[PDB]
Amino acid sequence: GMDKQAILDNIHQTWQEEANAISRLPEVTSEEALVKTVEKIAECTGKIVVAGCGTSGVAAKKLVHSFNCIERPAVFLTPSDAVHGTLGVLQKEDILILISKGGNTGELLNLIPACKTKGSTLIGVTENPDSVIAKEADIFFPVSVSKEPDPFNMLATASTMAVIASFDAVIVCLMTYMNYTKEQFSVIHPG
Amino acid sequence: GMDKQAILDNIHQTWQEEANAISRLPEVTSEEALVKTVEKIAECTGKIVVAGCGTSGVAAKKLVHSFNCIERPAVFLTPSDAVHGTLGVLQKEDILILISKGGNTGELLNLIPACKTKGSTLIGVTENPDSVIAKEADIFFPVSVSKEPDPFNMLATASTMAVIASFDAVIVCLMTYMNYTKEQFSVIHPGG
Amino acid sequence: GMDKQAILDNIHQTWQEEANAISRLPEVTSEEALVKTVEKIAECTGKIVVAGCGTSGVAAKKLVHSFNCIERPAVFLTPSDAVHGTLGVLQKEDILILISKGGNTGELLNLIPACKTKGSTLIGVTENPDSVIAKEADIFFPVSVSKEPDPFNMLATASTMAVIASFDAVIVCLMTYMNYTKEQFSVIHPG
Amino acid sequence: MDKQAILDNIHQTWQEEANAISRLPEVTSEEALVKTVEKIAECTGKIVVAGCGTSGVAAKKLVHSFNCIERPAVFLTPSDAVHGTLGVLQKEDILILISKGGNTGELLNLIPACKTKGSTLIGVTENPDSVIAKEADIFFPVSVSKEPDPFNMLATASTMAVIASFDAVIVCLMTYMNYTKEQFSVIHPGGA
Repeated sequence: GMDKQAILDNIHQTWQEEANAISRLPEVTSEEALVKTVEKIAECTGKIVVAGCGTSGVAAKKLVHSFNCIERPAVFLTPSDAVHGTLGVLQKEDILILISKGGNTGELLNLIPACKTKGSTLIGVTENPDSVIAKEADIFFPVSVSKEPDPFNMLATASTMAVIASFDAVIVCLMTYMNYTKEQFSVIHPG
Repeated sequence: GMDKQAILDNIHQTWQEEANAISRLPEVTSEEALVKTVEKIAECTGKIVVAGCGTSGVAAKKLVHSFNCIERPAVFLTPSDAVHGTLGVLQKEDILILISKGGNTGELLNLIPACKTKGSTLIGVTENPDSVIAKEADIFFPVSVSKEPDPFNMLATASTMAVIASFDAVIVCLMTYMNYTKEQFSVIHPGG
Repeated sequence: GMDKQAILDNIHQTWQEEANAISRLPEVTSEEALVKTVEKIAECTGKIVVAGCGTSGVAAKKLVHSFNCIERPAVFLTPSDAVHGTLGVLQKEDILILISKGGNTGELLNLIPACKTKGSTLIGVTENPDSVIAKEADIFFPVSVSKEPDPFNMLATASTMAVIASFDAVIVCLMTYMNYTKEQFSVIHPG
Repeated sequence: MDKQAILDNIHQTWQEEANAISRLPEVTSEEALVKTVEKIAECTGKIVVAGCGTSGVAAKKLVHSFNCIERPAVFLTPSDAVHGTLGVLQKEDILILISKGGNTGELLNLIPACKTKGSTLIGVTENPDSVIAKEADIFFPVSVSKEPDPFNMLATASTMAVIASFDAVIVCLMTYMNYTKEQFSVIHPGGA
């Protein structure tokens, strides 16, 4: 079993590796993609539609929340509903963001034909430049981590955190870019 | 603690009461509101934002699903997130639909000032014409039921079906109004 | 185009068909399945896990909501997350309810192996007795509709209502079966 | 803004977020970290997590990851909770409330039901004098000293600090409970 010191040591390692993942973001992201993503979102006259499965889905919901907080309308597209009609939420003026670590997640690949038919901008958020999501995207948004803290290297905790951080930076940058105001914030944050 | 026939008799009563609730819709809804709702949604160049609490929130999700299915973009607005920033999803060209049986649900009333500031069209779905939602709505969409099948008269099962059915009709009508095609349906229903 | 009376007639026909679908529930459902479901849920010491796609997913959320309202803990299992880890919510003492009209929805068939490994009770809510969901279910819960109100016979509006109505009756019956009180309701309905 | 101004803004945000996670040992409680691991390992019910807005997304992250390690978990939506969904919470469960300031009204409304039901309350907040911190069975402190947004309002670093805190708890649980690849494989079959 695990005593107090073993628990805390284990915990300290997970934190070190998660901080490392974020601090290393310039080494795993694309400067061009970061700039193009900021400009494209600032200029968007529609909404941001974000899809992901499991932990990528949670990251997706984080993007959706924070984009709405800065007056960039955004919605979560649930893949199991998307292919049964909720793809109707996606429109021509929108930006579809697909979050998949490996870039070949079947549930998201099923959404690409509709995106192409509708004319939406596709932003592929993945570690794999050879994946369908990276290749089909209008903006390939590379993001990855060199080390995952879980004993199997299967939970994708640092990966998830790296995606959230990437978009946190985009969203914080947009507040300056679009001259976002406290007045606008108060309208949508009354409590 | 109750026999087969007691279970079946209890069940049949609920279905009869729910069937009655749906069949009475022409009596509890407004003809003007039905037509104005069809027209306004058909003409909408933005999206449909729907909010509700508890069972009303499940009704809202049904509207959201079915509107998207007919190429009327729609999103559910979670009241506990809405007032903490997700109200940014609501824009001028949108239609905000608030579903509240009583019409004074505080969690939804908190969304009205932002709706008014943004200039969105407000559809108020409620039984109470004297409610804040009814009074503040651009389209007051009355819907009600005369008997809930549960023993407390509190579960709101019939009320919810009446709301869902009300919009199922609007949505089915929209498919003919807008000349919605099987080609459009196939793009957004490719399957797994 | 369509004038006012054309709009009203179209609307009226949809309600006539939906009400008929509900009134016909005794002839499209199984008396043995209805009784077995009430009894199994009343005896459940775990929670109810309900999954569905698109319109069937909204029906699933209605069940989840109304079960919780009568002190039957329930959770919605999103199929696009389920196969990426959220099947961990499902345990031995639980009841899994799969809602699928045709009963062969791939996103749900992918959840059956885990249900079998886990030892949970499976309730299959479908119109097709020859479907995988029907055949694999511990309780096959037939439900169907003869006529759908939409012009394509593809929206499944009446089918969704029939499914919701079926469980509303199960839930209402459970209030009496289990001697549910307004005191218990008041605790979980302070709003 | 030119290319370099964008990149400088972005890099500053990542620096502050990395710092927020690196400082977790100073802003968390060792006693709470250990008690939370032990309590969750011992839990025979499920983990119910509630939050509003960004705290809600953090709650959903906890819920996903707990499920991934065979610790059943469910998100409790505050606008549904007080309208019947509080019935999901049972005596053998652990309620986790995530609120930065610790006084979010939507969550405070959930505490009386938690006390009546006898569940374990974990209060995740920066504020030790808040209701959530004072009412909790385990007060789980988490805070950040620098928020990267120009208004000090988006709570991006705060959210990340909360997620990272429970990521560590969860990763620690895999070893603590002897979680296997075989268990992982059952609940991660994929979409194919």
